[PDB]
Amino acid sequence: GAMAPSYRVKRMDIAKNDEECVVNAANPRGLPGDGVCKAVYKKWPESFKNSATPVGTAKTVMCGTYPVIHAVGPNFSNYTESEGDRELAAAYREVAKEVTRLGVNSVAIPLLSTGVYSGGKDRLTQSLNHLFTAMDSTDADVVIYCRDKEWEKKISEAIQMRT
Ligand SMILES: [Cl-]
Ligand SMILES: [Cl-]
Ligand SMILES: [Cl-]
Repeated sequence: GAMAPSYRVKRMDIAKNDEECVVNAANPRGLPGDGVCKAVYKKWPESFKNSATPVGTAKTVMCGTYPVIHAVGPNFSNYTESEGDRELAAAYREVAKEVTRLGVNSVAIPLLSTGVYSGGKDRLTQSLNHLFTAMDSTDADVVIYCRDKEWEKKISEAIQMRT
């Protein structure tokens, strides 16, 4: 565990993270995909061997000894708000189980379902609160990766608000 488990946010490519493992915003079929998923495919392509997994689940594949936790959030184009919310919460609970099982002291994580799976809605708060619900009981240092300066400010504010 981390000596004083923390949350942090950084505005940069999660493929350049300084953590002991990464969470991919995966698609269910293990395809190279778009956005975060494509950056993860480019950096850790070996981790896409048998990475396909259902919506609401996480499957870890090693790249060398570096764990890639493929977490499949719902595409809010396809899911109802209600069902999508349930699956988005579930994907984060499976991420917490994987981070715990791996024994890492740190994890790089994107906000699931906030990009091409957002259904064109702003899901910063929805996605971040499900991240917190899942990860608060873990003792890993969590570093959230985002690309927008205003999302960085909002994520940083939400972290600092809880102390
Ligand atoms: Cl960058
Ligand atoms: Cl997404
Ligand atoms: Cl972002």
